[PDB]
Amino acid sequence: NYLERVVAINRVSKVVKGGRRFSFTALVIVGDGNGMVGVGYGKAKEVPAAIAKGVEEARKSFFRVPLIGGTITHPVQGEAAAGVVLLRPASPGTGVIAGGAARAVLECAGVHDILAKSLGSDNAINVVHATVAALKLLQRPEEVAARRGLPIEDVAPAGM
RNA sequence: UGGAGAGUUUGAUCCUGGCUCAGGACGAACGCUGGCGGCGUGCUUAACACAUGCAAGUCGAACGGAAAGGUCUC
Ligand SMILES: [Mg+2]
Ligand SMILES: [Mg+2]
Ligand SMILES: [Mg+2]
Ligand SMILES: [Mg+2]
Ligand SMILES: [Mg+2]
Ligand SMILES: [Mg+2]
Repeated sequence: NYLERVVAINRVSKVVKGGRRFSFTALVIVGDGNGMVGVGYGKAKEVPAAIAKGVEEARKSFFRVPLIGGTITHPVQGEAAAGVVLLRPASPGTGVIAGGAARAVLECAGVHDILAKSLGSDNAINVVHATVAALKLLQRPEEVAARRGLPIEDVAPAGM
């Protein structure tokens, strides 16, 4: 009962003595669609083994995302090795606006209102890494309240 | 109250970095097709040259006079 989507599929080549060797790497994003998201690179000779390894790695690397009612709390600006993607909270009426990789990761996480744009490299893996990094630097208002004190210096009009 | 990406350098990879695309818009033209109504718009080029008709007249309660109208008048 998980939601999975593949982001990029490509074939690699390595030169051997007698000829050519091929292999398949397929990044797969897995989640339950509410708050859980997983990232798996994966690599094998065949595409089924590759996406199976990607799914397994995503299950292993599942990580928690902070939500405030279907949207993120405050705008964030992550950066991968080369990917640069920023995320901003949006009105509940607005859907999810993002590219391929970013939208796949966000929809596996379970975000319904988000504004995402890519400003760095256009590589799918780096875009995914930048998006998940931004999700990591995303924090919780309750956590920052624990950090400072007096959990009143925050705005949560939606609440719930 | 509002931010999408895709293709393309390599034996395969990551960057940098060009080129192309997906969208909208117009006092528009072309190709094909073509029922109607509401509302708008229509020489963007030669401030090039123009046949022709109409686009600034009015007052007799300012004035001298009577061409015409009906007119009493010979
Ligand atoms: Mg770029
Ligand atoms: Mg490019
Ligand atoms: Mg080489
Ligand atoms: Mg070369
Ligand atoms: Mg770079
Ligand atoms: Mg006069």
